[PDB]
Amino acid sequence: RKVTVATCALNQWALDFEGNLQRILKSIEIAKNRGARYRLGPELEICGYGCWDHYYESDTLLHSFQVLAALLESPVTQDIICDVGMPVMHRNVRYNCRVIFLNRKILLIRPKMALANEGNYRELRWFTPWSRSRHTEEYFLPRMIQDLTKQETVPFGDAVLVTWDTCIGSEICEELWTPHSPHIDMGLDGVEIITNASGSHHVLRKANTRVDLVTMVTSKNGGIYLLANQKGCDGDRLYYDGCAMIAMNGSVFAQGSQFSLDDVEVLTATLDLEDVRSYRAEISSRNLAASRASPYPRVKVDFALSCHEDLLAPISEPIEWKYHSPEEEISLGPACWLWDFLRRSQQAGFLLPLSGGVDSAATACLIYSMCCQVCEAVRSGNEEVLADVRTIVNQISYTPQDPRDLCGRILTTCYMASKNSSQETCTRARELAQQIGSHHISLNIDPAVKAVMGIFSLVTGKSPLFAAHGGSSRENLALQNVQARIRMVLAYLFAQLSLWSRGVHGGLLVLGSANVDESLLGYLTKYDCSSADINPIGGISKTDLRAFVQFCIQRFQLPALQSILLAPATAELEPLADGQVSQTDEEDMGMTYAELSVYGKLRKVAKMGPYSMFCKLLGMWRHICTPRQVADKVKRFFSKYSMNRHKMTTLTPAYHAENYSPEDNRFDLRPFLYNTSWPWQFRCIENQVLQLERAE
Amino acid sequence: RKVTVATCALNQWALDFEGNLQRILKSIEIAKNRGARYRLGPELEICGYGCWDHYYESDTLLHSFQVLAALLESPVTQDIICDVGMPVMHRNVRYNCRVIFLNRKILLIRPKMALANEGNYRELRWFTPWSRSRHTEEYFLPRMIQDLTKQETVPFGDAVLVTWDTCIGSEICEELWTPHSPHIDMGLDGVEIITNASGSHHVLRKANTRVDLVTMVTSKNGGIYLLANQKGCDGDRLYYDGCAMIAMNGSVFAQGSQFSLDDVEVLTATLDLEDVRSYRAEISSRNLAASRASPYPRVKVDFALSCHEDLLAPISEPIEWKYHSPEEEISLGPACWLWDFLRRSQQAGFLLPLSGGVDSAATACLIYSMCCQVCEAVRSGNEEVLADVRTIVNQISYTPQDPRDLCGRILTTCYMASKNSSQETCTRARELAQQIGSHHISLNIDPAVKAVMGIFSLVTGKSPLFAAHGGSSRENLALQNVQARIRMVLAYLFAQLSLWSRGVHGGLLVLGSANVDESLLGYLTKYDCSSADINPIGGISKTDLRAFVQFCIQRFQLPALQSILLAPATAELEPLADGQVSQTDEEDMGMTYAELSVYGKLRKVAKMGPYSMFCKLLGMWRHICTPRQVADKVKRFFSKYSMNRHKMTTLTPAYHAENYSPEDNRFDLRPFLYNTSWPWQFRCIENQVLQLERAE
Amino acid sequence: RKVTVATCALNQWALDFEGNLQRILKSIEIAKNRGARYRLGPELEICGYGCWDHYYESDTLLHSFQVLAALLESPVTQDIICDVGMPVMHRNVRYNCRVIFLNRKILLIRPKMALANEGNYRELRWFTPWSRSRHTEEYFLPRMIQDLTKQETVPFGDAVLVTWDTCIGSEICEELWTPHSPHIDMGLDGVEIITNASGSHHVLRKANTRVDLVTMVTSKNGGIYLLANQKGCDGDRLYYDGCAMIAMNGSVFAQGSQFSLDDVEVLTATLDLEDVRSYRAEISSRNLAASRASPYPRVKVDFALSCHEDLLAPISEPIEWKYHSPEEEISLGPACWLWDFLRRSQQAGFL
Ligand SMILES: Nc1ncnc2c1ncn2[C@@H]1O[C@H](COP(=O)(O)OP(=O)(O)OC[C@H]2O[C@@H]([n+]3cccc(C(=O)O)c3)[C@H](O)[C@@H]2O)[C@@H](O)[C@H]1O
Ligand SMILES: Nc1ncnc2c1ncn2[C@@H]1O[C@H](COP(=O)(O)OP(=O)(O)OC[C@H]2O[C@@H]([n+]3cccc(C(=O)O)c3)[C@H](O)[C@@H]2O)[C@@H](O)[C@H]1O
Ligand SMILES: Nc1ncnc2c1ncn2[C@@H]1O[C@H](COP(=O)(O)O)[C@@H](O)[C@H]1O
Ligand SMILES: Nc1ncnc2c1ncn2[C@@H]1O[C@H](COP(=O)(O)O)[C@@H](O)[C@H]1O
Ligand SMILES: [Cl-]
Ligand SMILES: [Cl-]
Ligand SMILES: [Cl-]
Ligand SMILES: [Cl-]
Ligand SMILES: [Cl-]
Ligand SMILES: [Cl-]
Ligand SMILES: [Cl-]
Ligand SMILES: [Cl-]
Ligand SMILES: [Cl-]
Ligand SMILES: [Cl-]
Ligand SMILES: [Cl-]
Ligand SMILES: [Mg+2]
Ligand SMILES: [Mg+2]
Repeated sequence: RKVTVATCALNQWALDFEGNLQRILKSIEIAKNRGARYRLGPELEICGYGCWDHYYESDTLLHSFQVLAALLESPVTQDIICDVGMPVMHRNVRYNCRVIFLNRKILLIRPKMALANEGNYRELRWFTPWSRSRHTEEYFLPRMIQDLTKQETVPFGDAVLVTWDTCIGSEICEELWTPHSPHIDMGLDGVEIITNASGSHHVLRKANTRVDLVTMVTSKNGGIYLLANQKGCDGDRLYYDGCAMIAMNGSVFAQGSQFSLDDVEVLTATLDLEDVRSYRAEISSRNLAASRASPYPRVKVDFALSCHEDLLAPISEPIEWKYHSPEEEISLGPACWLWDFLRRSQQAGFLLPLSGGVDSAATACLIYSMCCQVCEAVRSGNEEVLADVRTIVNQISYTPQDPRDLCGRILTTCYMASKNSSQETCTRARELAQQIGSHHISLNIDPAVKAVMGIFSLVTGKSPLFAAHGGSSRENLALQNVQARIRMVLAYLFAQLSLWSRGVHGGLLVLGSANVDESLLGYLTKYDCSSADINPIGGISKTDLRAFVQFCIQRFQLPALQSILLAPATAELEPLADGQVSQTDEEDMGMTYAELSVYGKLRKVAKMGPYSMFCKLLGMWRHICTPRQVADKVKRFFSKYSMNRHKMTTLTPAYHAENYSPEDNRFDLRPFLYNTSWPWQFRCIENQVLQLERAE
Repeated sequence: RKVTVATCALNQWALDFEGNLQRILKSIEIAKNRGARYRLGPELEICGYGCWDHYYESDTLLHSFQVLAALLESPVTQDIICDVGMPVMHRNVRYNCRVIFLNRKILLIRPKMALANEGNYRELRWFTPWSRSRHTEEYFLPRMIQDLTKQETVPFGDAVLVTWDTCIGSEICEELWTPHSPHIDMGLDGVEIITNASGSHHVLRKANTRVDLVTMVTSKNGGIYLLANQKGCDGDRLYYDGCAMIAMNGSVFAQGSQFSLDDVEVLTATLDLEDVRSYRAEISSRNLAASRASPYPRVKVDFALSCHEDLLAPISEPIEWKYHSPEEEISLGPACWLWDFLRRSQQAGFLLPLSGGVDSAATACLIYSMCCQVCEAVRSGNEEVLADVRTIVNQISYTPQDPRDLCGRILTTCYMASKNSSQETCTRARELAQQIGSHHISLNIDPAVKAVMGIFSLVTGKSPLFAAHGGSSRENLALQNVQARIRMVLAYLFAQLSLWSRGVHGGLLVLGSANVDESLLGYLTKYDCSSADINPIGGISKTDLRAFVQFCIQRFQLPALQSILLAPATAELEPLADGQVSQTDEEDMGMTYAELSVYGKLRKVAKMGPYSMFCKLLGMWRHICTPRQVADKVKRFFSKYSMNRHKMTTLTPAYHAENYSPEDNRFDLRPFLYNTSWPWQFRCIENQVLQLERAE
Repeated sequence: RKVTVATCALNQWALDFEGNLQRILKSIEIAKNRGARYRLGPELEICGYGCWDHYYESDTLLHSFQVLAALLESPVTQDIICDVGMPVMHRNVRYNCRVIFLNRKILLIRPKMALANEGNYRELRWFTPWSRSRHTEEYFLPRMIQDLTKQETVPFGDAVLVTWDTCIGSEICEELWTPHSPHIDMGLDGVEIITNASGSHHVLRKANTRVDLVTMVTSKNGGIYLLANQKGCDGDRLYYDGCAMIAMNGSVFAQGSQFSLDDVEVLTATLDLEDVRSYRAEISSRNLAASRASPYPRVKVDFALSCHEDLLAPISEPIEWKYHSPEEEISLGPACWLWDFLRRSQQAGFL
C-alpha cells in the first residue's frame, strides 16, 4: 500500500570525493527524516558526472569505492534502500553504474545500456554499454567491500528489485528517450516504481521536454517515476539544472528546482501503490500482442518499502509544474553558475570590462542577480551559502542583506575609454555600476596606445593612420585592434592588482562578454576583451540578451538599462569624418543578428552545409529574396564563418545555453583551416541559381 | 602470375571536394601510367578525413557522391579497379566506407567494422560500425548514380572481391589493430591481397609500429598487404604522415614518405601471386585451419589483375624500411605542417617572436627547415610546390634556390627587450636571424610598459614595485605579466602591419613557442605570447627541443645556436638586486624539466591520479627521495597543474607530437575548475606516508 | 520534396460490398481531384470492420477480392497509391490486412501484428497476428487477380515501401499503442511517412488520447503520420467516430470530423519531406544505442510521390485540434447513430 520515496538534486564536483560523500550522506539523512525508505541520487554522483578523461584513471574507480564503503558503514543509511552512481569495471570493462545497497549489503549493480554520444556528451569515450539484456553476471567485490559487507559477489546487470511489497526498476538518464526504453518492458513485467538517475545540463527552453516525457511515460504505462539530477557546476562550462521529479500515472507530485544555490535538495512523496495497480487495470488488465520475450531477472530483497506509517502519513496530492520564462531562465542559470565558479575557484571576485553596451550590461545583471540569489539564500537559512560568502569576503561576521552591498564587495567594473569614446557610453557605464553597487573604474587607454604606436614608428619609420585620416583599410583595422588588445592587457592588470590597490588580498576572475551570434561569425578581435577567464553569456543569443536586459529593468529596478538599450550599437574605436556617423555592428557584419541566428540554427541544429542551407532559405525567404540574393547571403555567411573559425579555438569558455553553440572544445568539433572559397559547394549553389533564373 | 598494384598518400583537405577530386584523379592516372590494375586510396579520401561535425551534414554525403559520380564517368579510371573512401548513409545509419568501382560500375561498398574512439579519434560521434560479419545487404543507389552507372543496387557489407586471377579484401585502418582482425579469417578463406585505407596521424617515434605490424601480419598470414594514408594537414592540429606501404609474405616492397611536400605520392609494386600461394602452402598449422575456414561473401568481377603485362615486367625486389631519427622527425613533421598552413591559409608569411632562447630558436629552425624543403622540392621538379610559393610571394617568376632568400620573404623574427633584458640575448636573436636569413625586428617594450603602469597609477594612486625594489610577490608578478602581454599586443601589431611598413601587401601568422611541458604545468602567462595563431612545437618535450636544436647546428650550419644552447634558461623581465643572479625557469617551476616530463607521462600515458602516481614514484625514486618527499613532489605537481588548467582552455592550437599532450580541445579532455586541495586524494597519500614511517 | 497525401473516414457497412466499394472509389476520386498521390483508408474497409462471425465465412474473403478486382480495374485509381483493408488468408491462416496497389499492381499485402482483444474487440476470434517480424513470404494471388494484374505472387508481411523519393510504412490501428510499436523501428530505419488504418469506436471523452498519441509519436520520432478511421454505424451497437488526421513533426495539419452525416470525408495535406529530414537532424543526426536488429524489408516501387506540382502547391499550415464538449459529444454521436440506424433499417421512423 502506502510508500514514501525520495529523489534529489546534488551539486556534485568532479573528483571532489570528500564533498561528494557529504552531499550524498546529507540527502539520505534528509530523506530518512522525511520517512523515505528508498532514496534515488543522480548519475555518477559519487565521483561527479563531469570527470571526463579522469575516467581513464584507476584512482577514480578506487576512491569511488572508498566513498561507497564510507556510505555502507554509515549509521544514517540504515533501513533505507540507497541507489548511488559510480563507475565500475567488470571483467576489464568500464561501465557507468547504479549501486543499490541496503543495511550494509549491496543488492544489485546496474550498468547503463545506452550511452550519450551527442553534443557535450561523449560517454563512449570511457564507458561501454551493457549489451547482455535481461541478464546478470556475478560481480566480484573488492576485498575492501567484502570485509565490510560480508559478500563475495553481487548481481551485475539488467535486473529489477523485488521487495516484500513492490518491484523497483532502473532507467539511467538518456535510456528514458532511447528507442525501446527499459520502462516499456519493466511495465509489462509489473515494475511499479522506476528510478532514473540523470546528469543532464541546462539548455535554454528545453526544460519541459524532460517533464513531458516522464509525464507521458507514466500516463502511457502507469507507475511511479523518480528522476534525480545533478544541480550546479561540476567543474566546467556546463550547468546541470536538476529538475528532479516524482511522477505517477501521468501526474506530477514533486517538482525540484532548476536553479538554486542549494548543495542538496531532496524531494519526497507519499504514494499508495494500489493507485498504480488500479490505474493499470483501468488501461489493459488483459494480455498484450503475445511477445514471449526474455523476462527481467529478479533480485529478491528482504525489505518492506511500506512500513506501518499509513496511520498518519498523508498521501501526496498532484501538482502543476511551474516553468521559468526564458528571461527568468537567463537571469538564474548563468547566475548560479557564476556563484559556483566564484566559490570553487577560491577567487576574490570578478572583474568586468563594462562598455556601456548591451552585452557587458547583461553580464553585470547576471552578477547582480547572483547577489540577490545569495541574499535570498542567506535569508532562507542556507548555512552553506552564508559560510561561502563569509569565506569569499573574509569577514566572519558578515551577513549579506542588501544585494548592492554584496555586489560592491564582489564585482569590479571597468570602463576603458579610447580617444574616440563618447561621453554618453562612459556615463551609462558609470550609472549602471552606481545602480548595482559595483566598484567602478573609469580610465583612458590612449597614453598606452600612443606609446605602442610610438614603438612601432620608432622602429619602422612609418605612422599608421585611421581610415578617416586617409589611412588604408589595413591600417585602420590594426589601430582599432591595438586599442582592443590594450584593453585586455589592462583588464588583466586590474584583475591581478586592483584589490591590491585597494589594500586587500586576492585577485579577480576576468569576465568576458561575447555573445553566441558574434562568436559564430568570428566578428571579434583575437585576444581583445573577448578573451577572459569565463564568459557567462557566450552561449546566449543577442536577441535574448536584449530581451533579458529589458526584463531586468523592472525585476531589479535598474533604470540605467533603458538608455543602454536605446543607444546605437557602435564600437567607438575610430574617429568619425565630417558628414557621416558611426557604423553599427549589424552593418559591419553584413547581416542582422536575426538572420545571423537563423544561419546559426540551420547550421548546427538542422545540420545544414551551404548547399542545404541555400535550399532551405530559398523557400523560407521566397517572398523576401530572389535566388541570386539568398545565394549571396549564404555565401557571405559561410566565407566569413570559415575565415574566422580559428578565433574559436582560443575563445574563452562559455556557459552553455543554446544548442547551436559554435564552441570548439566540446560541443562543436570542426576544422579551423578551411578552403574559404568553398569552390565545389558554391558551384552547386550557382548551378541551382542559374537553373531557376531560367524561368518566365 | 604477376599483378601490378598501387597505393598512395594524398594531402586531402576537409570539404575541399574540388581539390580532393583532382588529387584522386592524379593518383589513378599515375597508377595507370605505372601499369597498375588496382588503386587503393586513403580513409574517407573523398571528403578528407577530418571533417569532424560536418559528418552530421547531409551535404557531406551528397557532395561525396557527386565526386564519386565524377570519378565514375572519368576516362582516366577505365580498366583499373579503384578503392575510394566516403561516408555512406544506408538504411538511415551513417557508415565509414570503401567504395570499389570498375569501368563505370560500383562493385561493392565495404563499411568500417571497428571505429577508433580514443586520443584525437572519435568516429563513434558520427559513424556506426558494421557488425554483421561476413554478411551483405543491398544498397539502394541514389538516382544520380543510377542514371550514370545503370545499376539499381550494389552489395553493402563484409564481402570480398573475386577476379579471374585473385581475391581482394579490405581492412579499414583500425581493424588491423583490433584483436580479431578481418585479415585472419580473410587469409584463411583465400583472400590473396588485402587493402587498408588509413587516416592516422603523426606521433613522435611511433612510425615503426605501423611498419612492424603490417610486416608481421603478412609474415604470419601470408599474402600481399597494401596500406594507404593521408599525408599532411587536412585542417586542424594533426599531421597525417602517410607511411603508405606494400608488403608481401613478411617483406616490404615499397615505402612511402612520412613527411614530404607532395600532394600525391603513388607506390606501385609488381608481385607474383604464386609466391603468396607457395608461402602459405608451407605452413602446416595454417593449412590444417584453412581447410576448415568459414567463407566470405564474394562479388564476382569480370576482370584480370594480371594482364598482358607479364612480358618481362620486372618483379619488385624487397627493401629495408629507412626511418628518421627523432630529430629528423621533428625537423620534418612540423615543417611540413607549417608549409600546409601557410599555403592553405593564403597568408603572406609568419611572425615569430624570437627571444634568444631554445624554443623560439627551435621554431625558427623549423621555418628554415621548411624553406630548405621547399627549395629541395622545387629543385625536384615539383610544380605544385613551385606554384604555391609563387602565390604566397605574389611573383609568378620566382624560383627559390637559396633557403636563406626564401626565408627572408616568408619569415619575420621579432626580438622584444624589456628594461632588464641583457645585451647577450638581443645579439643571439639577431645572430640567429642573420644566419637563417629572416627579416629581423629589434625593439624595446619599456615605453609601452611605462605608459600602462602610468595609467594604473593615475587611477589607483598606487604604483607597483618589482620584488627587488621591495614589491610584493603579487606586484612583482603583475609587473612581469604586463610586460609579457605587451609583447603579445606588439606581436599582433607587427603581424598585421609589418609588411605594410615594408611596402608589401598581406599579413602574417604569429607563431607560438610553448612546449608541451610548460603547457602541462600552466607555467605561462595567460594571453602572453603563449597565445598566438599556431604553435608548431606545443606538443614537443623540452628535452627533444634541445636535442633538435643541437642537431640543427651541423644539419643547417647555424653556429648562433651554440651560445643559445649554452646560455642559462632565464626570463629577463624583473630586475635583479645585486648579490643575486637571475632565477632559472627550473627553480621557478619548483621541479626540473625531467621530473616534469615524468609527471606528464605518468599522468596521461599511465592514466594516473595523484594517489597512483605517488605509489609509482615512491618505488621509482626510492633511492633518491623519501616517501615524505615524494608526497610533496606529487602534491606540488597536482596542485600547480589544477590551479592552472584553465590556461589550457584558451591556449593556441599546437601540432600534435607526443601522446602525453595536455591539449584540451581534442586529445586530453578535463575539467577546468578543480578542487585544488584534492582533500580525499592527498589524505590517502598522507596515510601511506605515515604507515611507511611507522614500519621501519 | 513536396508531397500530397490523403486519408479518410468512411461510413462502411458490414458485408455491404456494393456500397463499400462505391465509398472507397469516391474517396480515391476525391483525393485525386485534390492532387493526392497516396490514399489511406480505414481498417478492413472493404468488408466493413464489424462483420463479426461472418469472418469465419469464406464468402467474405471471396467478395472482398471481387471488390479488390473492381478497384484494380478502375480508371480512377490510376497514378495514386491505394492502401485498402481486407481479410486475407495466407497458408490457411486468416490475417487482417492492408492491400497496397498502384496502377493495377499489388505492391504489398501487410498483415496486422497486434490484435485487439479487449472490451468490444475480439480480433483473435477470427484473425491471427503475423508473428514473423521483419520478414515477408510470397503470397499467391487468386486467378481472378492474376489475370487482371498479371502477377503470380506478391510480398506478404512486415515490409515498407520505397519509392523514388520516399519511404512509407504501415501501423494498423492498435499497433500505435502496443508496446514496441512499428513506428519506433520504422523511424530508426528512415521511414518518412507512416500510415495507420483504424476502426476505433466512439468513447465518451477519450477523443484526445488518439490525437495526443499521434502527436507525441510524430514529435518524438519525427515524420508524417496518417490516420484513417471508419465513421458511423456499421451494423451494430458501436459508433465509429473517425477522427482521421494528418500529423507531422508534432503538429496537426488536418482534422477529420468525429460525427457527421457524410458517407465519405477525405483529408489532404501538402507537406515538404525535407521538413521531416531536417526535423530529424534537429534531434539525433547521430547513431543510437547500438541496436543491430533485423532491418525492415523493402518493396521497391517505381513511382514518385512528389510530381512537379510544387510550382503552385501551397504547403499546409499547422492547425489546432478543436474538441467537442462532453455535452456536444452526446448531442452528436447517438444522434448520427440514430440516423444511420433509421436509414439502413429502411424503417419509416421512430416511436
Ligand atoms: N586559417 C587560419 N588559421 C589560423 N590563423 C589564421 C587563419 N587565417 C587568418 N589567421 C590569423 O589570425 C589573426 C587574426 O587576428 P587579427 O589579425 O588581429 O585580426 P582579426 O581578429 O581577423 O580582425 C578583427 C575583426 O574584429 C572586428 N572588430 C573591429 C572593431 C571592434 C570590434 C568589436 O566588436 O570588439 C570588432 C573587425 O571588423 C575585424 O573584422 C591574423 O594574424 C591572421 O593572420
Ligand atoms: N579555476 C579557475 N578557473 C578560471 N580562471 C581562474 C581559475 N583560477 C584562477 N583563474 C584566473 O586566471 C587568471 C590567470 O592569469 P594571471 O592573473 O595573468 O596570472 P597567471 O597567468 O596565473 O601567472 C603567470 C605565471 O607565469 C609565470 N611566468 C612569469 C614570468 C615569465 C614567464 C614566462 O615563461 O613567460 C612565466 C609566473 O611564475 C606565474 O606563475 C587570473 O585572473 C585568475 O584569477
Ligand atoms: N569601452 C569599453 N570599456 C570596457 N570594455 C569594453 C569597451 N569596449 C569594448 N569592451 C569589451 O570589448 C568587447 C566588445 O568590443 P566592442 O564591440 O569593440 O565594444 C566586450 O568583451 C567588452 O567587454
Ligand atoms: N625577449 C623576447 N622577445 C620576443 N619574444 C619573447 C621574448 N621573451 C619571451 N618571448 C615569448 O614569450 C614566451 C616565453 O616567455 P619568457 O619565458 O618569459 O621568455 C615565448 O612564447 C616567447 O616567444
Ligand atoms: Cl581488491
Ligand atoms: Cl528470475
Ligand atoms: Cl595574495
Ligand atoms: Cl550594444
Ligand atoms: Cl545592441
Ligand atoms: Cl609577499
Ligand atoms: Cl592587404
Ligand atoms: Cl632556454
Ligand atoms: Cl633550456
Ligand atoms: Cl483461385
Ligand atoms: Cl531488403
Ligand atoms: Mg551590447
Ligand atoms: Mg627556450
